[PDB]
Amino acid sequence: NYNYLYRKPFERDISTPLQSYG
Amino acid sequence: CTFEYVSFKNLREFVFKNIDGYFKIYSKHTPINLVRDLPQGFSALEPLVDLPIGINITRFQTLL
Repeated sequence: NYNYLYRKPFERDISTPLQSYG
Repeated sequence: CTFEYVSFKNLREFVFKNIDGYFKIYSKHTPINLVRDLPQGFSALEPLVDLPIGINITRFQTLL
């Protein structure tokens, strides 16, 4: 399923570099 | 866009800091006698808010 993906403490960053799992 | 929240004679003081993905705000309010610079004296600021936002702040700007 291509909808689930990966690229400081509790930091979040949506900038772009991203890959789905298989 | 993953977060939203709602809630010269006067000196308004604030502190803003970000630690471990939490963004903290503090404040104090007082009357003042001379407006030319910050008044020499003491009165500690107390917390307002402690937000869960996880953002990497490196720059800031002010609105009026």
